[PDB]
Amino acid sequence: LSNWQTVDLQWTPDSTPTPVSQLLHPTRESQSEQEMIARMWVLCAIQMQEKLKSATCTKPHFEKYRNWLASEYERFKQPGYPQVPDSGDLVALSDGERLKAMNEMRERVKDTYLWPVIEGPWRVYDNVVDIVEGRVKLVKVLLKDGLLEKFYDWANSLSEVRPLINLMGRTNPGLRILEIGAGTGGTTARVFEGLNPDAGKQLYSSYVFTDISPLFFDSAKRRFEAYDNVEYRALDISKDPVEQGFEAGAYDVVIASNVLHATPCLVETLKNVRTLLQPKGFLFNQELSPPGKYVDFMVGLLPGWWLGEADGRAGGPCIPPAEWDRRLKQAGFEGLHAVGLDSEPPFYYNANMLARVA
Ligand SMILES: Nc1ncnc2c1ncn2[C@@H]1O[C@H](CSCC[C@H](N)C(=O)O)[C@@H](O)[C@H]1O
Repeated sequence: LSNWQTVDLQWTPDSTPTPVSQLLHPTRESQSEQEMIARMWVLCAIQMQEKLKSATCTKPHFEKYRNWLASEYERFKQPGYPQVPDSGDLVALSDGERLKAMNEMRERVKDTYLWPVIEGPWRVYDNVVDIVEGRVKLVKVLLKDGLLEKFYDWANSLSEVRPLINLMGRTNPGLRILEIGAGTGGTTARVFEGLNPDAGKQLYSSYVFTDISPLFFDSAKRRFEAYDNVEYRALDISKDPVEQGFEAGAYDVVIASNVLHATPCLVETLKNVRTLLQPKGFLFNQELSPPGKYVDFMVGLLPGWWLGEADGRAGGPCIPPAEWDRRLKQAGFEGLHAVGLDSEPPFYYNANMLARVA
């Protein structure tokens, strides 16, 4: 990552490169909670094996998940499973003792920020048959009691991105910002804090909150009721934004957290982001590329997790920064500009990437 260690916005003659470590960095050491998470989803995954095998996988991708999960379960019975070196002892527990351990982990994290990342995998285990047999949707399962929003709050909690946002806003106090696939608003919430440093100071002219799904807009209008000059408009970034009613080149910063990898073709997606940006504009792209399989476990029951092979992403939709750099160059960006991980490698979750229009 040594070529992407500084940020130089070049929006005013004032511009001096700033070390990325002051602008995008981890908020804390996170190995304990990451190993708590890994431990939990490994326990659920073990507990799912017999349930999955007797279940009727009603769609091809449910079969892919069952097959994938069976192969990962074989990895638990080998030494040195990443972040779970005692995975073998978890396989060695009785079914009843494993249920006891899973419920102890839920009880431990109740009323903490870690609640969604422990409860989430439990719910996947607890509903898997109803899900693969087409009686309940995964997303509905994860929506209950606000878990999805709190889950994305957890992921965002690992990255400190407010100094970068603050620098952009102090540099351009009329910042025109658009966020792709803002969803529950986990990243929107951090970004506004960087744009609102003090009462009576708003370092942006306009925040366009977008998602492909307008179903998010009511709750996000509640969540961000305190902020002025926010719009809420649908947008599919896999398709031309101008034809969808957006103005080409009318934005200084485009924000995207863990949405771009959900699109079928990253280069076309990045070209659509570039269409929105002014000639000196920036994409700030927060994107998973952890080495472990917690995200595979959590969202593998969705058909979209199995796209990627026609887009050079056979192993799954998430790619590390070197791959983003490649595809940014193919889309008219200067490759990556700066990158900061939400943890010291190799056990990080999100790469926080800034890319400039070429
Ligand atoms: N093609 C597309 N264009 C725009 N948004 C999309 C999209 N495909 C998926 N999305 C949206 O991207 C989001 C991915 S979930 C990622 C976390 C989210 N930013 C949050 O904080 O809630 C979802 O809300 C999804 O509806």
